[PDB]
Amino acid sequence: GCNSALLDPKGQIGLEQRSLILTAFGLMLIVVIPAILMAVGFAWKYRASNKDAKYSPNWSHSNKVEAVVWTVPILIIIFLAVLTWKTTHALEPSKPLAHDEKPITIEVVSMDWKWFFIYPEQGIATVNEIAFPANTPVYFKVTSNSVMNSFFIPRLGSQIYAMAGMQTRLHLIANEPGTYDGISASYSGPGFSGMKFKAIATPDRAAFDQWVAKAKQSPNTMSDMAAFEKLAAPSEYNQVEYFSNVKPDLFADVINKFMAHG
Amino acid sequence: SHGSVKTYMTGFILSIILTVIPFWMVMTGAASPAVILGTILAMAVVQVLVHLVCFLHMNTKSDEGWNMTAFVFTVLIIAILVVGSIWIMWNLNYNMMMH
Amino acid sequence: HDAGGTKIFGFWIYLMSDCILFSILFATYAVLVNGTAGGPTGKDIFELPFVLVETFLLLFSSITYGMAAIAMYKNNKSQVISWLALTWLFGAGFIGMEIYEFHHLIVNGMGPDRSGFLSAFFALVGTHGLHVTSGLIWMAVLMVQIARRGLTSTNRTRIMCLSLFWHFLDVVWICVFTVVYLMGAM
Amino acid sequence: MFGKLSLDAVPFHEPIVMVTIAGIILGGLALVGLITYFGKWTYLWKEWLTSVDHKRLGIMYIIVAIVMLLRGFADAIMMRSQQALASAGEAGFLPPHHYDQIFTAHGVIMIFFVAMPFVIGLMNLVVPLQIGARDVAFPFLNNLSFWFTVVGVILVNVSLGVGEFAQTGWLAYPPLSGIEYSPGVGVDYWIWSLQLSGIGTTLTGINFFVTILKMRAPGMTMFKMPVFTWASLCANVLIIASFPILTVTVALLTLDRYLGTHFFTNDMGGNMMMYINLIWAWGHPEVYILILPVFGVFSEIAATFSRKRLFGYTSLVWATVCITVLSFIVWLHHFFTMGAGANVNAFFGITTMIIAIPTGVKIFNWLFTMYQGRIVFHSAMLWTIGFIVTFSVGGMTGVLLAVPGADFVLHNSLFLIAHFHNVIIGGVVFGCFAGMTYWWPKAFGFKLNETWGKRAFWFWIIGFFVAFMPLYALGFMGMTRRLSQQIDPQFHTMLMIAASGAVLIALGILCLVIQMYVSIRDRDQNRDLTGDPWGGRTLEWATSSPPPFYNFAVVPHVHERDAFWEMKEKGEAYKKPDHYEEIHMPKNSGAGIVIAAFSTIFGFAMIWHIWWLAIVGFAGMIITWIVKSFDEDVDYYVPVAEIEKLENQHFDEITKAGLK
Ligand code: HEO
Ligand SMILES: COC1=C(OC)C(=O)C(C/C=C(\C)CC/C=C(\C)CC/C=C(/C)CC/C=C(\C)CC/C=C(\C)CC/C=C(\C)CC/C=C(\C)CCC=C(C)C)=C(C)C1=O
Ligand code: HEM
Ligand SMILES: [Cu+2]
Repeated sequence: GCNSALLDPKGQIGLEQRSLILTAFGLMLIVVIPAILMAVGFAWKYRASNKDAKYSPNWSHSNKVEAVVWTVPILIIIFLAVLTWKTTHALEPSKPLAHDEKPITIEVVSMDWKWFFIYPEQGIATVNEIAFPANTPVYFKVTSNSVMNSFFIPRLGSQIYAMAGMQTRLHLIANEPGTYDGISASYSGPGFSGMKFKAIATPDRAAFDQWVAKAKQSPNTMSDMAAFEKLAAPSEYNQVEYFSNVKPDLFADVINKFMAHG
Repeated sequence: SHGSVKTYMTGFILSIILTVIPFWMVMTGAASPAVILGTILAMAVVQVLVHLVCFLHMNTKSDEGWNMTAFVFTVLIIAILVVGSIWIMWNLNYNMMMH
Repeated sequence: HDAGGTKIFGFWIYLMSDCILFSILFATYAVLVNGTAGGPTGKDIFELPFVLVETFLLLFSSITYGMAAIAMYKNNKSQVISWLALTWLFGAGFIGMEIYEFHHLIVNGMGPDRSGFLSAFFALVGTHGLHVTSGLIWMAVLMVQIARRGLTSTNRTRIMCLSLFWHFLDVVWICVFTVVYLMGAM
Repeated sequence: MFGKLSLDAVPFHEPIVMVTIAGIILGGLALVGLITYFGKWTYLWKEWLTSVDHKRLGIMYIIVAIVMLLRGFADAIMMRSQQALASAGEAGFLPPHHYDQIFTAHGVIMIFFVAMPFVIGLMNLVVPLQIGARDVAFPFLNNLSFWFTVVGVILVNVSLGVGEFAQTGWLAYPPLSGIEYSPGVGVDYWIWSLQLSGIGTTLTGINFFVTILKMRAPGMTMFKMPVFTWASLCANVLIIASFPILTVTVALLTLDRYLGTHFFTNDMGGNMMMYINLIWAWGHPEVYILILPVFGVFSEIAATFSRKRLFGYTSLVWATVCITVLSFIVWLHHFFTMGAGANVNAFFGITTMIIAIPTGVKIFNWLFTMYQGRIVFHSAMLWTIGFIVTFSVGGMTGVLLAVPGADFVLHNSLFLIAHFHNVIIGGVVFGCFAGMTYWWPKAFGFKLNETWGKRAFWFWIIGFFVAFMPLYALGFMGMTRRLSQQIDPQFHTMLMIAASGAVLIALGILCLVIQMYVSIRDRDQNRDLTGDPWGGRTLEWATSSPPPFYNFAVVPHVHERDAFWEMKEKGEAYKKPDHYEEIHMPKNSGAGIVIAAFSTIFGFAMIWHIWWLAIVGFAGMIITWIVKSFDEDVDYYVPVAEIEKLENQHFDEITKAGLK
């Protein structure tokens, strides 16, 4: 699908992701197309019913054919392996992005069948919805409050797992303003179909400041760990929620619920 | 598990040494943790070999030479996992920290 | 027709499978060794004299089984059942010390239900103890079979396979004392 | 009478589960009444249930496989229906509670009970007859392995009517499957269902690795065996190395669940990641444990119906050995997204991509077999050409997903199920049907019906395409695994196309039954009276129509790589030996099924927390082991009267066949 989320992506990371995919495909085609083609070709030119064919019943070893049947696949895999080394080092989710900004830090908590988001530098949190100005690196810290999930925004870039008692790092960027769907890509129990969130890429920094302004006006607040545990109660298809105040270092406190340090 | 009895008693003596030395080495604290670890590992692998020679009578002839190729094979596989695992998890821990 | 040969080869291959089974628990104890949760560590619960006496009992057991096998190959029945009785008594001493220590642990709130370290410790050492008590059962049933049937073909092949098993138990214990107890007590 | 077990463990409320249970117990009543009408009880007992014949045991292995394929496909069809409906804005009929059970059970069955026994049983059938042996190195072990597989199946099917099955996916990820998050018994069923079954599989792997080395016929150096034995040998090696890992991982998890240990828990020191690392260390060998035997099959067929010698024999054996080795250094690629750095990922992605050259050499040698042959278009070689075409694309997708930067997007998407379905259905199921159509005359004396089999193959291939090739596009547009509700509508069309293909596959499977039926109904006209219904090449074809309980009356002596063909060529292929000799053979035992019954009781008591009966089960099982070691009436001798009788029969049939 050309209009796919992966084949028409909007973040840089996904952009090189797709370029990688297509060069790998067009590299493997060179020995998989001839395979099928020869398969049917021989199936027909050497059907028992044929006569003009040359039927050699004892041709079992040609060093030429062995050479060329070992020589092309080795070359292709050399090239792919070099590409894989380079790209793997060039797209580690835990690696800063080279751009003249200050990345916006977002903290991601995988509550029972919900995505919790904390903006610490802004003192707000939202349930099932985030926003960040396009053309600005976004630094995601990720932890699971319950069972193994996977944070993923397909049309923007890469996914990353989410474990309880551990922190994970991802870096993404959006090349065009719009709304993108993100989901949990690891099964996590009964309401796994409702772990859908919407991520906005505002055109300007203004609109971003306006969305922060909006969140700043909510009647709710996440200040005690009591409210965290109140919200984390099992639930499904949660409506998008905003919170005014936020216990300063609450991400760390969650992670500490399971005692990690070092 | 059949051989001469003299061989079995020699193996007894060698293994008695190759046990007694590490324990004195570690409980009294004779040298540094590096010499300690080196010597205990070395001596362990040497006792394993001594048991597999005198006590297990492991030859390169029996069973068409497949008793050994089996053994060696297992070793490699163990090396592949025990080390591999240790590596993977070790890394996976450092990349899960509150950096 | 020589079926004992293939029986012994197959037991060798099973023992290799067992070596794999054990290496996995070794890797486990490696990955969760310092995974205590504000609890005891290897240096605080391991008393080494105990461990060394257990070792020497097992080593003695391995030697008496070698001598039992030789008594087989010289066609003595009483000799075989004697060396076997002795081996079984030493192995019984081994498991007796092991159960004493494990119970003294759990009765002081240090069972495998307190930290991923104590859990892996119990896994490894109990996996070894289970193999050893299985060998104890095997040894007793084979001994009564020997006493009532003599040094027949089946019994001889069975002695050889039990020999492989006992020697391998001791070989795994060398590693268990080198990597768990010693490397921790350090 | 005790435990967690209650009258409130059966879905009394459920219209769907309860009708299924009623129908299954009615069908059980049905087969029982049928068998006791005929009076085939004693016959079953003394010929099939207690048999130590690799032929009989392989047949029963394949029977279990075929009859659980039905449950597997039932679950697949239901899943497709639920999805095509939830895409359309409809509630559907399968809540998550059930839906998740369904996908867990389906994966488990199709990997452990359909795929595994099919291959293991074809091995059991044809490997001893190929190496020129009378039986396997360990008969009673074969019996016991089969019955451990049966205990596992009985457990995974009891879970359906009493209690539930794991809602965690087929590999039971730790945190979700712990006692905190999944308090119910579904994981426990999963735990003893495989463990017990595993205790069998391992033995079977050990069992064959011995045979293929020790019990060969004199004159067949290892570089003369037929390629199936080579591949089978490679497969056995991997089983021995691989299944201890699964044993210990499931054991640690049952410890976590039953005694409160902290191996993979979240608190108190545990580490979940280690589980994900360990199980895939077993998981990735196992796929190979399946692709390697089927590979052999295709080779054999490629050489039989193309009617020339396999190309690149040495290269094929070295390919399979390299695969065996390299199958232990690629498991990390099943969790590239769990955080490990760039170096671990790069290394393991390389090592996974390096696993491609062997299989590519394999398919090119297969192709150059067909190159200048005479291709007879039998059902089996249709299956083979289709295997080449399908598995090519499947493995290409796989290679592309072995590049970590791409796995970053395509992990767990429908691309993953597309690819791994591709390779399994393409490479595995395709070849197991190829193998049954190839070796059916050697097991019953008649040939399957060609028309219905060709129909089955065409439906299968077209339906697999129209089912799964929309999932490549779907996983490309973001749809992930295991969703069941309020599915995004922009996935509707593709999904509604997928279900269509599933229907097609049903027809193929339906064809299969018809293909079987009209064959047996008409068994008295379509017989293989020589023993060689295809112009074969290997030793199995030198035996009788349905071979004798002892494969050969006089162990053959090999001199070249294809034994039977060169015999057919010198002018000396059916040469009655001069004096026949008593044959020493093993007896039939009812002890194995008894160990297995005690094991079933033990597992079912462990799953419902009935401790006295779990104790009685273990006790009885070990006790029975200790009592079967006492009795020495374990083997008998076949006299020369019977051997002469049977071989006179077969050589009469042969002289009549060369006669007309
Ligand atoms: C039949 C079973 C089977 C087999 C044989 C395979 C064989 C391969 N598999 Fe697949 N796999 C199989 C069933 C699965 N795989 C899986 C998971 C999996 C993953 C990780 C999953 C993820 O991304 O999260 C990768 C990268 C692959 C790639 C491969 C590759 C490269 C091979 C290769 O050995 C095959 C490649 C074959 C080729 C390429 C033949 C064509 C070659 C030609 C024509 C010559 C050209 C030469 C070159 C291109 C070098 N597998 C999973 C996980 C399921 C789950 O997640 O629950 C399953 C079940
Ligand atoms: C979520 O789970 C799932 C669903 O449920 C919602 C689906 O419905 C489905 C539908 C799937 C299917 C219908 C699969 C297709 C099935 C096929 C092809 C049949 C397979 C054929 C076989 C021979 C299976 C092998 C059977 C066995 C080994 C025996 C198993 C024995 C069983 C199940 C016994 C169960 C007995 C009971 C429940 C008795 C209960 C007794 C009582 C309630 C006493 C009450 C009496 C009083 C007086 C109150 C499944 C299974 C899925 O797992
Ligand atoms: C009749 C052909 C088959 C169909 C239509 C089919 C269909 C499916 C579907 C729809 C899923 C889940 C898709 C999703 O998660 O969105 C699935 C999962 C799976 N299938 Fe199949 N399948 C078939 C044959 C097989 C075979 C032959 C195997 C042999 C291994 C197999 C093994 C699996 C496994 C392991 C899973 C994953 C289970 C899980 O993740 O919970 N399937 N199948
Ligand atoms: Cu894999």
